[PDB]
Amino acid sequence: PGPPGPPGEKGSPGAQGPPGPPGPPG
Amino acid sequence: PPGPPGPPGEKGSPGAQGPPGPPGPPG
Amino acid sequence: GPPGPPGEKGSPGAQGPPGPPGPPG
Repeated sequence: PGPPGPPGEKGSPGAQGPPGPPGPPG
Repeated sequence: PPGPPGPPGEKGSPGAQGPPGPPGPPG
Repeated sequence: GPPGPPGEKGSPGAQGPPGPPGPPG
């Protein structure tokens, strides 16, 4: 047969995680 | 002879979402 | 000949970065 095709593109980068919780009272 | 090269591979899976950020500072 | 088979699946994307710090308390 023909040779295999080229490797696929790298996946999309993941989104940044959510903001952290509000800090404690001071 | 051999045929032409195959089609491109599938795009990779998306990366995971990052973790939650740190707790904020004290008031 | 038959055309070649598809290429291998791409690598996964990188995990996203950690989130921003939360607001002050």
